Amino acid sequence: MIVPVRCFSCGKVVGDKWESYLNLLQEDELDEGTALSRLGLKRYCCRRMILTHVDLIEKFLRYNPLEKR
Amino acid sequence: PQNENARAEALNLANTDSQYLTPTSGSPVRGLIQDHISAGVWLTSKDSFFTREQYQQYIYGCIRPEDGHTTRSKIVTLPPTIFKPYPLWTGKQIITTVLLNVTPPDMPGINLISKNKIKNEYWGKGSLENEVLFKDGALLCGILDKS
Amino acid sequence: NTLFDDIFQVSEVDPGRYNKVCRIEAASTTQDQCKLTLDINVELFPVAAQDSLTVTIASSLNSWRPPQAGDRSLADDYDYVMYGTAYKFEEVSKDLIAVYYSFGGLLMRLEGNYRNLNNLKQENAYLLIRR
Amino acid sequence: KSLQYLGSYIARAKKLSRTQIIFVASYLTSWLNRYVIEREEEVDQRGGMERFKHFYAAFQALCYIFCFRHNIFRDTDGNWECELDKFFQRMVISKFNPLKFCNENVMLMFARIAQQESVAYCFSIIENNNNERLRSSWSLATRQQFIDLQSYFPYDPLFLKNYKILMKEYYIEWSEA
Amino acid sequence: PDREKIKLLTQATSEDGTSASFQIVEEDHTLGNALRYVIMKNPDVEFCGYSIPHPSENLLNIRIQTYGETTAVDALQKGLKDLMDLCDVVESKFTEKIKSM
Amino acid sequence: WNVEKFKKDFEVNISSLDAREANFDLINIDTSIANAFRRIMISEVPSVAAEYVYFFNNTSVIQDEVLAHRIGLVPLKVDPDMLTWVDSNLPDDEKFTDENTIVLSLNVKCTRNPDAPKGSTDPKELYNNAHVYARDLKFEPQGRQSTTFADCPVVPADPDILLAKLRPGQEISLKAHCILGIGGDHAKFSPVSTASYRLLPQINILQPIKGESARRFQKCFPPGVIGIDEGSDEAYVKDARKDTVSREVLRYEEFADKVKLGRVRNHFIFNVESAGAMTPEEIFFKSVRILKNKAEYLKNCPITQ
Ligand SMILES: [Zn+2]
Repeated sequence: MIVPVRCFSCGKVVGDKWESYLNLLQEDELDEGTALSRLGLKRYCCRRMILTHVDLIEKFLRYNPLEKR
Repeated sequence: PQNENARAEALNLANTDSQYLTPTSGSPVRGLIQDHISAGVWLTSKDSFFTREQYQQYIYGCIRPEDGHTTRSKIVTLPPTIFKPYPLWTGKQIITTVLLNVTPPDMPGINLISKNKIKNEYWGKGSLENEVLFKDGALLCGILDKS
Repeated sequence: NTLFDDIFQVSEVDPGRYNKVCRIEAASTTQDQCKLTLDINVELFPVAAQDSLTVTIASSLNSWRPPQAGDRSLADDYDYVMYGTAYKFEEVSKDLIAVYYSFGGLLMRLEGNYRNLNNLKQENAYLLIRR
Repeated sequence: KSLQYLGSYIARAKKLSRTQIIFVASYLTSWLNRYVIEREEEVDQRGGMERFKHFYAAFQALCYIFCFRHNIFRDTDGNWECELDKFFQRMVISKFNPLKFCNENVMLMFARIAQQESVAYCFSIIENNNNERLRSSWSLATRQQFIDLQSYFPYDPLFLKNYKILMKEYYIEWSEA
Repeated sequence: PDREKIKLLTQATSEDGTSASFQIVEEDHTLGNALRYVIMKNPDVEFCGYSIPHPSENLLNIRIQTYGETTAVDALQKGLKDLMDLCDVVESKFTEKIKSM
Repeated sequence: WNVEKFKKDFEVNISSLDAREANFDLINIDTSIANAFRRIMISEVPSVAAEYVYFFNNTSVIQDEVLAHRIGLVPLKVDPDMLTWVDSNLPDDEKFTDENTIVLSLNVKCTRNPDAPKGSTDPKELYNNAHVYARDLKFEPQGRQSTTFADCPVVPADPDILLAKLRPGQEISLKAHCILGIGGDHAKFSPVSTASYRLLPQINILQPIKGESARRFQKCFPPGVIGIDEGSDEAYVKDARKDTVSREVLRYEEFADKVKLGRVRNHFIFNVESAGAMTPEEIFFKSVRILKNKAEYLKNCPITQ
């Protein structure tokens, strides 16, 4: 749903890396493997976490029962 | 079961242990499968050698002498196959050692001439590894198999 | 005491499908009728064709435990030593005989004249090889 | 259990006569002397020290009895009834090694008192015993019930207000002994 | 003290005590393998191995047999001591290299 | 063997040390012991992490237990030596003390932003406090801690960890108790973003290989591993330490005959990354110490029959 905090296998913090990773792909126009490297994700353990994350939460958030649409 | 008559029956009549042979044709129903067959072909291969340290460790890891099979209250081992330049035991010795520690001591070792599923050609010229030979409880030739 | 020795010359060294063991075929240099087949941990004792190996079978060396301070035995005189069992004897002809040894699975077949192999019994035995 | 009862009773029951007590001591040392004479040979043989529960049980009771009533076992001369001086030592040094297997608190108190009375010297045997311990074997599956059974004394003081007062005429508190 | 940690398995320990089996609670391969490595360096040890009955009971079984100079319990103690000393050597070496780095 | 013989032969090489990761070799040590350190570093070196989370309110889209879980994964920059262990046999009142526990609070409400640049997608300008970060965990000192931790406030090691997201009207309100624990119990306590080793490469060539074979052979290993010498024109090994052991050589038929691939066999190349609380070297030291105490604690326990 939202970025996981740690990599499942490494233990390495990964949750501070989602918003920046998107900005790398978007703004700096890098490919995925270059951007992952720039964020320090070396082990394929860790590259997998950010490479394949689906920010499904951003869908959930569009249904907010506490505001007049 | 809730009373001693039923206990006695479940431990002596319907218990797993007897039921090695089926009553249909009188053949085995219990055996090892998959990993254990593949493992056996490898462990009992002529290419298989073990140092004193490894040999003793394989033995103790599988014997569980702290059981009802106090056939001795001391684990027995064989002398190594290769004495010099370096003490080495073969895989076939691990098997002989196993049987030696779990069969009755007041009773001669098993004698079997059998065959396995792998043709001699697969090992190379002059091989006899298809022939399974147990003499006095020792595996002297052949690998162990699904058969 | 010693039961058999001879100098053999190696014909073939076949690694089969293994990579630590080789099957050796070798003939005696002293008897025209004496030949040998032997599995050897060639990682511990490399052998090539045309090598000449001295091969000794002995009943004892003058139970096993790691070498200690100042242990001396027949093994000292050789490069490669194995312990094993004789498990089959056979008549090959009116004159010649073959004995079969197993060293935890590594097999030896020694064929020779029935007088040349007189001392070999169906017991355990040590095998000693030196280059 | 009886042996615990027996020892607790002799110790506590105020209305007992000197001779009824000596009677129980005379029974116990007698029964004990026989045990050691007929059985010590079985210790270095096959089995464990549990084979001798009953020995320790009786030796406990007798030791316990000596704690509460040692002042009685000195006859007019100043000699010991039942040769307690010579007797205790013999058991203490025996192969059963009572000191190791009986209740710890009694064996300790007996040591203290026995030593004080020139009756026996156990304290080195105790030292040896719990040294060998840090570094004569008994399962402990069943070794505990015994330690449990040897800890209970059915006539240790009462805690019921009235009954206590009523018992006083019939009771020897430790402070009294 | 703590009496529940290590116990003798008296049904596989000989009369002379030159052979014995111990069951240690709360220990797996970590200590077991390291301890048998150390023990086997003791020249009076004739046999030693460890095993783990089951991955689900935290138990470690060590077997020691000696050639008769020391008891099995002795070998366990020398092994344990040897192991402690061995760690010291490592700690000290590592320290020096960090300093010198 | 002998402990002195070991001392003379054992050796350490420190390739790179840093505040987060260490790369170093242990040379001439037995695999059983290298493995011990490795296991211990991952699973038995204590750390501080959130264990109990007390919610007073959470009307976000993320469920309590899940939120609690992530907070537990946040690596707290706390020296575990500054804390004592909790005794889990006491009631809750007695259980948590100023030597036991660290308290974190979290208190966010999301409101709508009036001054949003009309036609905006960014939730920073659309909403106030839409995004909740680990840095938003406030450290609330208890008792003596106002003093003890005055020189080192409790801060997550990775401030920018995304913890939750909200929309107008939703609030989160929680206190967390953070205590000592070990990785073997739960991985949130593991102090590593991983400690592991590899055995050192040994590439030994079984006969000279030169000319066009040398160039070919050289390309089966990463850049810099295999050198081609000028003069003999034959290939030689520059540094095995850069090799990844892909076994690529063994594919090409012409070479599979002429190379054995091995290790300098005990020789362990360790790589230790810290989750952020302690330095690598501290974590490795602590493990070498932990192993020694196991041996020491055991030597001093009486063997019960
Ligand atoms: Zn990862």
